[PDB]
Amino acid sequence: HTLVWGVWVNGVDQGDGRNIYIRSPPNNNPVKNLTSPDMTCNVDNRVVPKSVPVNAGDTLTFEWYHNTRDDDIIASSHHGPIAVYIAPAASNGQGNVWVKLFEDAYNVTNSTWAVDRLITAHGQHSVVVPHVAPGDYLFRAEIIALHEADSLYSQNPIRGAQFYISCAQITINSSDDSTPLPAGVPFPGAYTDSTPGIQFNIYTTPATSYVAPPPSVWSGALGGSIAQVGDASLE
Ligand SMILES: *[C@@H]1O[C@H](CO)[C@@H](O)[C@H](O)[C@H]1NC(C)=O
Ligand SMILES: [Cl-]
Ligand SMILES: [Cl-]
Ligand SMILES: [Cl-]
Ligand SMILES: [Cl-]
Ligand SMILES: [Cu+2]
Repeated sequence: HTLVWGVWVNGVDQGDGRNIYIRSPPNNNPVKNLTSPDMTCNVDNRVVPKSVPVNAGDTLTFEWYHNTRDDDIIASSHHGPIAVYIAPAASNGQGNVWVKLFEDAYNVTNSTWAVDRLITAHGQHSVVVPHVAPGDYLFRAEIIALHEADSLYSQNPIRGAQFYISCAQITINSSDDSTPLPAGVPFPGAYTDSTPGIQFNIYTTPATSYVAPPPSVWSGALGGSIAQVGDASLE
């Protein structure tokens, strides 16, 4: 159970984005229905009045929270992967438009899930803004909590993988458009019951054998990380 408070750009807090530049849902409940339009940008997908200005090569940091800013972030039970996608705003996230900029599942060295490291990072994970065409974009941050993903939601609606999905309105101003955005996947549509990483047993299957849902990270992606960039507590 987690939500996006706002974003930082190059380590500078852009301020509370809820219902302003984040298409916030009313609460931190998960999405579970893989076929639902809610898979696109969660249960209240509508244009919000601001879009955060960034340039290609900027660090865009999502900041997540549980109940209040910089709290426990997400229950430590919620082991799973984190991904960030991008699509042009003109799409409203419809069609084969979502391009993957970031994937993190299990780190074998530290023996930690992406979610474990997100808590340690005070809810902060980042992507570097790619050299796409200047214009308006949606950045879709996705946390998958796997603590009930031994079942499929489609088969048993009180279990299944849990999706924490947040769409940020991002305006890319300065960019040479040297890596134009390639073809995307649909949400809903890319994740199905057979997709690797949707149905998984974190209790019996070694985390080392976990494979995150495709698609793969775009070669044009400029980097990203799960790591605190800024101290919320100093504001
Ligand atoms: C899953 O989503 C589809 C598409 O919106 C909907 O028709 C179906 O009824 C949903 N499942 C449940 C249990 O609500
Ligand atoms: Cl603020
Ligand atoms: Cl749902
Ligand atoms: Cl679908
Ligand atoms: Cl980064
Ligand atoms: Cu939860």
